Amino acid sequence: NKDKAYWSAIIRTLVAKEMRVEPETIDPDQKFTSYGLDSIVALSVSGDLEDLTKLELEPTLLWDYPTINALAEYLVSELQ
Repeated sequence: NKDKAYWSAIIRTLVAKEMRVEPETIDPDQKFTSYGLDSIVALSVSGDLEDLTKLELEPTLLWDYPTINALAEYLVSELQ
């Protein structure tokens, strides 16, 4: 069941917890930086995703794939 929607829900949860807001308030297609996400948060989120996926994931992936859904798409690709 680990499709794009699965990873999108996980990433949204991680981002919302770091930003201290409810996940429903975050648009998964909006650029991370347009709602204030910074480098400390990018490191937190990518590191947590490493813990969950066993992948090596640089914090700059949140620049390269700059929305929740874009990052989810990347994870699916890496794990397929």
